Amino acid sequence: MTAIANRYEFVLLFDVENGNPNGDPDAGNMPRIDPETGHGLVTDVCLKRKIRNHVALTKEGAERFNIYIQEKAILNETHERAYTACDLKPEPKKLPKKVEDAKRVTDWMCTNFYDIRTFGAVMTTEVNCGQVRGPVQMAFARSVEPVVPQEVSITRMAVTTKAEAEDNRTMGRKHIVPYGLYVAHGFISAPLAEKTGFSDEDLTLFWDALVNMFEHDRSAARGLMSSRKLIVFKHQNRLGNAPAHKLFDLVKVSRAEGSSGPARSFADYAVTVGQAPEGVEVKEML
Amino acid sequence: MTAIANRYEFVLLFDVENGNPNGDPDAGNMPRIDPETGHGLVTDVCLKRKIRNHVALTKEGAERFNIYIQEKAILNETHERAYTACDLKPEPKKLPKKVEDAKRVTDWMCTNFYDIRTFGAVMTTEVNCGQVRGPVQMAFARSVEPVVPQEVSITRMAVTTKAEAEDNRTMGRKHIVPYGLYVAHGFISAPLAEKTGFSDEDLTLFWDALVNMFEHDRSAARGLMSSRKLIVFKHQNRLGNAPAHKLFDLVKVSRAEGSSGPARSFADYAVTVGQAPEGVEVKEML
Amino acid sequence: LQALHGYYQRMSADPDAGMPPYLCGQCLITGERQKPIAQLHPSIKGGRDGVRGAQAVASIVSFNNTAFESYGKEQSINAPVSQEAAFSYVTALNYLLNPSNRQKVTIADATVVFWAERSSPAEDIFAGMFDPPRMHDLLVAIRSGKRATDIMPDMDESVRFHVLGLSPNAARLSVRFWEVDTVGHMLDKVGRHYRELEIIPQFNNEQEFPSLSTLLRQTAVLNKTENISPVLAGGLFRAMLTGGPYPQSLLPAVLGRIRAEHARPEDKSRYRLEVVTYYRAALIKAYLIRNRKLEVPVSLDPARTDRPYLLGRLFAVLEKAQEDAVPGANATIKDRYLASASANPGQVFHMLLKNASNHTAKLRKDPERKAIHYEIMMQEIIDNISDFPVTMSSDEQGLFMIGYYHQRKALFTKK
Amino acid sequence: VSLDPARTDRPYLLGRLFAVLEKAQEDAVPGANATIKDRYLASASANPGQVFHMLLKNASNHTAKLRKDPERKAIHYEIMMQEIIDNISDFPVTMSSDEQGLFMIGYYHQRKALFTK
Repeated sequence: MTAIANRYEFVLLFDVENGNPNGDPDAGNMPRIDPETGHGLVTDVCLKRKIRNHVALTKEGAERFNIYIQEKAILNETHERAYTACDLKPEPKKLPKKVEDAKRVTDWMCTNFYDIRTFGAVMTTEVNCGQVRGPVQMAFARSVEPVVPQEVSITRMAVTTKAEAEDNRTMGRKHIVPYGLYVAHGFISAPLAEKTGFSDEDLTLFWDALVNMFEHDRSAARGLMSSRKLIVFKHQNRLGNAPAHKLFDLVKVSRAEGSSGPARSFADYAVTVGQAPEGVEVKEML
Repeated sequence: MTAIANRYEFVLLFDVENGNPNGDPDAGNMPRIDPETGHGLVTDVCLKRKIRNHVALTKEGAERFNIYIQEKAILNETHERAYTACDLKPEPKKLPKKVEDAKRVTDWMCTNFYDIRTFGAVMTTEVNCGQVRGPVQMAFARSVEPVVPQEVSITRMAVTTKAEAEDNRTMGRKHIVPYGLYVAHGFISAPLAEKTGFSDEDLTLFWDALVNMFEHDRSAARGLMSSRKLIVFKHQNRLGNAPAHKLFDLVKVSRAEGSSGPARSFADYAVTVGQAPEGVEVKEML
Repeated sequence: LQALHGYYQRMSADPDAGMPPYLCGQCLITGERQKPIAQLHPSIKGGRDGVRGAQAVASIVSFNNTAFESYGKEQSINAPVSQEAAFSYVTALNYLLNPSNRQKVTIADATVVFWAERSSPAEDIFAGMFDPPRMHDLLVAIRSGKRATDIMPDMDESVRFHVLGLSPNAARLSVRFWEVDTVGHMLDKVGRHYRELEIIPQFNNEQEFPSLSTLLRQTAVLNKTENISPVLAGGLFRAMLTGGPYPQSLLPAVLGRIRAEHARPEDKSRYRLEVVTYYRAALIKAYLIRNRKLEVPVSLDPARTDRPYLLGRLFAVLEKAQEDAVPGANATIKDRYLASASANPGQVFHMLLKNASNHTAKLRKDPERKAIHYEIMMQEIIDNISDFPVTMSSDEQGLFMIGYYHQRKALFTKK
Repeated sequence: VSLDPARTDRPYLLGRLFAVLEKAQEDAVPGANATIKDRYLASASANPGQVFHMLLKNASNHTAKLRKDPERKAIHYEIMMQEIIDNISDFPVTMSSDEQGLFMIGYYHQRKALFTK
């Protein structure tokens, strides 16, 4: 199915208020930080999770838009399903010794599962269908300024267990960030897309998912989060016309005039974008 | 394919950000480091593989532009093909002798395969095809400053194998480098090229490969990598006019005086190039 | 080589191990004059039965190529010996190599053989006692220090004893070491060797008198019988029975192994294999004795008070925390940081500590709150220290592993 | 105790300060979940200049809490706080991996000293 025919780069901006963006599973549950500088961090996996969630919510099982039932499933079953769906006998550790059917036990997947088509997966597992690299990649998110995590205390009415020692019966903790602004980078590759069929409609759906990611994510601990900006660079041929690092440098963020010590709103910042070389097309209004 | 008629040397610089440049097979999968000093390390092998990949990508298997050290290949079949294309059949595994037409099977392999033509290959395996050296060499890459690798703990909401023994999440981990800057050296020799036909077109291709190799390399674990500088020294005759170490001393890297704390961007450093002796001429690609 | 000829003469008069079959110059081996000179010698048994790894047919003396010939003389004429001498010489050797008779052993690259100048029980004793599988009462006697006659007065300590080690290459044969000492002296030195090696066992099933072949294997890339450096096999064997220094190359070899190691779930051992094994600790201790003239204890010494030894202890404890925190652990700091920390402490220990906090913290929230016992110990250790050193020399890098092994055992003794 | 009360090395001083703070807090609020260490060890090391000024707020509150009671140790702590801080000209922005290690040392020596009767 017709793949894209250009390379893409993009930049995303978002912020938080009185929330925990992503809990560190080793450091109690505190927000992730740079040990050297205090800058905050967000794992890409988180973002991908969010995107998958949004796609599942919005499409609701439409054909070729399955999500690999990523929640609490036994993954190896789908591989043998690909084998059996391809009419191939499931092979635990190895792919079929037949190139076409070997790749089919994956092409069945690609046809069915959107997230496989987009990010790829490891499939050399105890039921072997191979490997995929994924046409879309993202890096870590980094805050523009240091952050200072805070902790608060909680009472409780009641007791869960047989606490017969026998008011305010229990303590509890919360971890929050007063404010912070984040940045991210991403890439898209056409040669890999040709290998899976990632097409234009999928790209449009991806843009929409990026714009509307946070709206359906409200939770107790989450606080308030939203996206602010999105800039897309589109080269004019299958292989780009400029280095990536040069493009990302065209975007710059700095304090507004009214610095006033601690930052507490988006208003505190100024954002500007330069002008791109001839071979690159810049669209930012997204 | 005429051989080149001058000696060359060059230096390369490149970055990394929130990535693992090369995993160590023994140290779990931490980045490679010098245990005594904390400096980082990169194997030339990696670079070579990258180059091969790029070439493959760009050229798409045009005549004289195949690559030999190729994904899951059985190597002695290519030797037997070279023997057969030279109208001859091989000796047994002992092969203390040369092959029955050393010139033609070697030239057959030299002609068709680019990377052999460039690097050489050990090829006195059980199907003999002779042995090659290769005119192009490069050494290890070492970080200018000590690095502080760190580990990241992450989850998965699904399990692979039906033996759940409990339906539950799964833990994992990652390894990253906050930031680092690397340096590398290389050489090219005319007399060797004379023996292989390494031609100027190859050299231009080579330069291009060096400039852009990273751009097609994005993956989950890689993060963001890019090349920053490239200086090339050209001698005025078939044999050099100055010792190598003298030339490498003309390039100096130091931190910008204004920066403080751990480095986080290429702007933290300053790079300077001196004046070469009369017998050499300096040019900058990027 | 007089030895072989005399050996054959000794017993050729006896009804076994000797058979009667068989220009002019000076016979070298006997020194006699005007006797016929052999042009070529009878062959030597190769293969598994003979010298392991050799060609079917092997020889000691050969002059096939021109580069090997001198003063314009050809073939075996380069080394004159009488026909009978060559026959007896070869015969004796051949006899010895026979596995049927208890006088042969194999060590890594090389096959070793031995005999006594006169008939004596020594031959019997040595075969097993140099590389263990009366048995060990005479071993504790020589390790203690008392003389052999004490346990077995019959032993004429004045009897001569021979040892020879060979290794092959193609059809040609080589010599690695040779020794001629007397009984008395010989096992005295073996006793000394055992003293130095002494370490508390980590598990009840372990060897007490470790076999030399056991120890060498431990240095191998993958614990394989091959991959053993032929030079260390020769060096350690000569250092054992001569009583001289161990080869300088030994220590960095060991440390390399410890750096390169990682756990092997693939081997499906119940325990995740220790990096500092029982054996490896022993080798390190011995080296510091002869070579470095240090003092090191058999067991944990709580009063040692040395920065290298202290830091080894510290690393042990803080590891224990991890283990408790995460039962059935994925990987441990042992698998990654142990090389860095022992070479370059001031660059790594800072962060190590920080991590430890979280482990402690989690152990403190749950029941079984003796994070507390570990927390005290840390404090105690720390007090003795002033500053973290930036780098440590190799001699400093043995002591760290000894402090670690002793302290880790100390904790196993609890659980 | 191995504590050297005249070192005057900034990270060492900082570590001692930390330890004293912890002890104060501990005394203030018996039966607490955890320690100051547990919550803020990381941050402190990471960014000394941003956290110490917040810690000193709570310190005061604790001291206030304490002093009103017959257990007027807490005056004794405050004097130490005076002495320690006295020697410091400004807070660092960042610390090397090396002085991080030093930082730790100071902490420990002081900790043991406080626990002495």
